[PDB]
Amino acid sequence: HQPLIARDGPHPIEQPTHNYMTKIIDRRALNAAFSLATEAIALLTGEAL
Amino acid sequence: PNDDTEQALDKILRGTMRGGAALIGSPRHHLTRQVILTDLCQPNADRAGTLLLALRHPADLPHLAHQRAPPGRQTERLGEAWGQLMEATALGSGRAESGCTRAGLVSFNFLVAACAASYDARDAADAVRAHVTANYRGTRVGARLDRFSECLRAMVHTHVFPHEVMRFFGGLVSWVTQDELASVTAVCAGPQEAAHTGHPGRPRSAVILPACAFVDLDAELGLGGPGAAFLYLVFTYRQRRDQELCCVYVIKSQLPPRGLEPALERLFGRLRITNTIHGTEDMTPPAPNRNPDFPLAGLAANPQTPRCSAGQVTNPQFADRLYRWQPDLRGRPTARTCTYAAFAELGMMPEDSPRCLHRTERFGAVSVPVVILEGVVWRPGEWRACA
Amino acid sequence: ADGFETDIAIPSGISRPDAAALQRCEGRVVFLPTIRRQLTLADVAHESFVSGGVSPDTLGLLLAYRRRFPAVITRVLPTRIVACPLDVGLTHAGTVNLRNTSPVDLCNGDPISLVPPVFEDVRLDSLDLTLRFPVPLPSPLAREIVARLVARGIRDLPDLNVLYYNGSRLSLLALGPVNAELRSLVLNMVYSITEGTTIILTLIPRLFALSAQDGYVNALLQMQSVTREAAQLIHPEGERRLPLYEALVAWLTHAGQLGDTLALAPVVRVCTFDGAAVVRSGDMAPVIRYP
Amino acid sequence: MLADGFETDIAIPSGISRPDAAALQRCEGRVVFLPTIRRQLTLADVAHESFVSGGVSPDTLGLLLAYRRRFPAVITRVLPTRIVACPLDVGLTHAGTVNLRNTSPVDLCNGDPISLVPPVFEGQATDVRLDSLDLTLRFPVPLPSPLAREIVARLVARGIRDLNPPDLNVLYYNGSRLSLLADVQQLGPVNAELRSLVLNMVYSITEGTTIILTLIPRLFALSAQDGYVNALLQMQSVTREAAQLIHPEAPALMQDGERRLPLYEALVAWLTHAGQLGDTLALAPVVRVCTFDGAAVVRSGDMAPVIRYP
Repeated sequence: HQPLIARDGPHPIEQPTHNYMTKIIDRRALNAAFSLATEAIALLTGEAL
Repeated sequence: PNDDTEQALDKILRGTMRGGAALIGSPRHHLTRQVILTDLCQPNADRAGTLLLALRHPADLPHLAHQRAPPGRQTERLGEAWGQLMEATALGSGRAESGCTRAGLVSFNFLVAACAASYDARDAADAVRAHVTANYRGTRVGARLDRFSECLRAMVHTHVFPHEVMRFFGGLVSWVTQDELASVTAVCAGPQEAAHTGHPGRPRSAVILPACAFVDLDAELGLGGPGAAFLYLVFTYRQRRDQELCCVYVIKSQLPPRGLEPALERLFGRLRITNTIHGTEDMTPPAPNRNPDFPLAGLAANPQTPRCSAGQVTNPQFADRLYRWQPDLRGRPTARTCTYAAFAELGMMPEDSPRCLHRTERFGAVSVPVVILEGVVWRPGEWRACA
Repeated sequence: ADGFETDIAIPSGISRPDAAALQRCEGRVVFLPTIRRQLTLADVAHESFVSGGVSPDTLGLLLAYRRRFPAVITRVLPTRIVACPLDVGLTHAGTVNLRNTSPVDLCNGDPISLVPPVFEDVRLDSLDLTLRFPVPLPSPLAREIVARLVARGIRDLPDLNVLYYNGSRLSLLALGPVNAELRSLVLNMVYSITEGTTIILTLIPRLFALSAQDGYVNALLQMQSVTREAAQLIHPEGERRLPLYEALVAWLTHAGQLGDTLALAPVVRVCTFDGAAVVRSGDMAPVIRYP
Repeated sequence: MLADGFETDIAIPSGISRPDAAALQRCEGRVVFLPTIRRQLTLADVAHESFVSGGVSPDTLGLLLAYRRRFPAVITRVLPTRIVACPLDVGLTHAGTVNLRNTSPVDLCNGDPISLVPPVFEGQATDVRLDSLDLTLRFPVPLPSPLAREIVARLVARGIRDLNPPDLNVLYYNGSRLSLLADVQQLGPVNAELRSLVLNMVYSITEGTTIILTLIPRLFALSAQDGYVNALLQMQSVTREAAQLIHPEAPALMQDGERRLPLYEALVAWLTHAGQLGDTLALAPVVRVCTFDGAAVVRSGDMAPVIRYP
């Protein structure tokens, strides 16, 4: 809401301006890596138990 | 002792159910299909597990010889030879069918009997030519042999080389039959042994090759020992105004594709010398004793020799002041006419000791010396000229 | 699963005509800097290939495609562009559809290399970038079609336009800016070959001066032979010296530079299965890489 | 390539001094020349003692031909009993990726093909010794592919000086100044290199080449106008001083010139012999680099992801 003043001059303000602002947000995406070794797979699975 | 029985029982039951993707893609495998006339291929005769070779859809041929031939040779010798071959088909001689029925493939056993007169074991080679004439479904088959071998003689003379036109296509696994045309199923990439035959009575097949073209460089090089081997497709060329030669070989060797060239030189170097001497007729010499040597080593020493700057050259005021040198080259036997045997990457055998057999089969009732290979994994490659 | 898929994010602000062209470009070859999961579209565009200052020419696009990594676009979501790289992602899946931008038809069992669009265009208005897609034409034609366009440029300082493959005509001429776009490739040909054909002619001072067709073969065969007689068949042995041995090395590197450029290796082979063997223009072709 | 790949096993002899066991664990990623693709071999087969020729110790320039006769393979993991390696000409792994540690002075960039060079450079000559087994291990240096074509060109041009009773030692790359260690070269393998040159040198000369030689006055006029043409000659080429003296001109008219294209035939024969020759002297660039978490520079002394190059 644009705030207004009634100015002392009788000259016309001609229009007030009241509008809506729309903004597109943005997007980013994060990253990580977890890597496991060869023999660690079979030990969690049970192939080497 | 119970835990050892449990550990054995657990490992087998876990070993079956935990198998990833339900054993669908445990062999990596690929398949091809193509619908082609039975003109130069007889998959009814040539059974599952033989080589196939694709063509270049021969409308390109008769003017590529007009473009790429050495000067002095004939241009229309290729086109007149090919037109007689399509006459010998007696089925597609009318040319009216376009886009389909290419007769694009050539079976390997047909190509052996075309170049059969150039081999060594003539008794083995004539046995190959027998069931080509006998076991094929067609009349006057030996007429097709005489045209197509003359076509291959016309390939090398008109200098459009067959290895630029021939290309590897996968090995036979199954075929669906009709008159004059067969749906051909083949395996382009991967192991040959993984390909499902379709007959439940007889599972997986292998590679079948005639013993005329199969060459092992483990013998003549004397190199024993185990190891993997690289299968190859090797042609032979003999360029002369005479009727020319052709052969096809399948060579089993431990050598890389980067190092095959001194080995093929040791076999076919006798043919290599001939196409350097001959194969230049009729290519006219220049006038004798015309050519001077290079004064470039000589004129660079004296500063008093006249030079040119970048603003001088392309003006005739200084074109006469400089040295004039006119080379001629019309008598040069250069390497494209020094061509001979050419090869390509075909496939490898991952066995520790490669397995080869030498059996005779029918092909009723022609008994043919046949080399049977086992466990062939296909990797096609580019062609390569040894010139 | 275990199939690898690069995800290219489109920046928002697409107008309805701009997404329709990107909807249409389904099977095409697209390069990228490094194999990675998520990636912007700014590294895809033709603007990302520049060195200045200068939009890159045909010579630089051949040099870039060695360092860039080829990928074929899969289905195109409105969110992201999912594409799989050829060299790592295809070794598990095995089959990828691919649409020709080439006017030359494809037979079964052919090896296909990639050529920059020199034979002869998509630009986006709202996103302020251009797209250039290379041409997937067969590799035996690839050594030919490049060498035909080089042969035209030497004539700038019979018909070269005739190329008949599998029963079809081709017109290389079809004009203006194609010639000047290719000018840098022409100069590195002539500078390589003439520097080749002076050093060999300086080390052998009488190649041309030797007698025709019979002594030259005898000079060829002894040089062609394998035997130990090698060096005495070659070499000719204040004042300035011709720097020949340094000019050897600078020419070998320049010749060694162009070996990687003009190989045009068979990245892609097409195996037609359950369909016609001939694959024509604007048709999706299945792709199987080397195992 | 198989579905699992193919992994050779190099067995270790039982007599091991414990410091030599830790020396093998530093060889985590190196390049190993196998003579065959046999599944089981020994360390004596890998090492420099079997890698010699009959009675004669090979030099640096003669060691290149010994490479292309054999099979380069990369060690994956060092086990206490054996060493597991994967060949390169065979399809390399199940996954398509190998780690390679840089025993190289020069960092690596993405996408560049790797050829490999003997230990040549000064200072960094490092050969692992297995003194319990009395073995010596000379491991090759992985390098980018235009660099390897320089080093072969520097060595081969050095041997041609030895047949003629200055200077050529210094290279440059990324601004680094580096020379190379070499004392003598055997006269045997130089002739094998030189005969491989001049046969491929001659086979580029065809009838269209003399037509191309008429454009030598055009380039020396064109280098006046554009600096891009000045980037050719470099003042060390023959053709700058060759254009200053010789004014050649074309032969006319060619036999059967209507049917044929002489300029086209000269180029295709040139592309198959002279442009091929970067492959003919050294071995092929089988391997390029594709980092996955994108590292534009692979530093000297670090591993790198590895993918075959056609």
